[PDB]
Amino acid sequence: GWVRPDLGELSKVTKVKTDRPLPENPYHSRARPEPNPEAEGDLKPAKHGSRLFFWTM
Amino acid sequence: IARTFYDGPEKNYEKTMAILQIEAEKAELRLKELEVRRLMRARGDGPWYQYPTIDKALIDHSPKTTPDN
Ligand SMILES: CCCCCCCCCCCCCCCCC[C@@H](O)O[C@H](CO[C@H](O)CCCCCCCCCCCCCCC)COP(=O)(O)OCC[N+](C)(C)C
Repeated sequence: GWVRPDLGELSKVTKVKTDRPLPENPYHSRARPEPNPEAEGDLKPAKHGSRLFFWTM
Repeated sequence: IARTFYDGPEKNYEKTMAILQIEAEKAELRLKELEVRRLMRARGDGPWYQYPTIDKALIDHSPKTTPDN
């Protein structure tokens, strides 16, 4: 009582039910380094302007 | 002559104090900026001197025709 599969059937993506737990970290990755914190705050005008040599602004 | 052409000494005195304060603040700011630049270039933990790295959004996280990638 076997029926030969038709065209396009054996190439289907099928779901499979298993009791095997999903691996937590299959890549064996380490802890990623902490990034630079942020750029937080409100922009204020430069103190005494450019401060380049003799320029006052 | 003093009344027509010149002012009192208090004006020049306090203007000199204001100028001195501004210049001293500028000097301390320049030294602080130099130190901050040195530290940021040495460590790289600050906003400055952040050289680009490869964007991780380009990585394709899909099955790769081989289980071991
Ligand atoms: C009773 C007197 C007896 C003796 C007489 C003594 C003669 C002295 C006169 C000679 C004056 C010398 C020139 C020095 C002028 C100083 C310029 C400047 O420093 O003063 C300005 C003051 O402005 C004055 O009005 C200056 C006017 C003088 C202009 C000189 C021009 C003379 C040339 C005449 C040539 C003849 C013309 C005809 C051609 C045929 C400052 O501006 P300002 O920041 O606001 O004032 C600050 C002081 N305040 C606030 C207290 C007022």
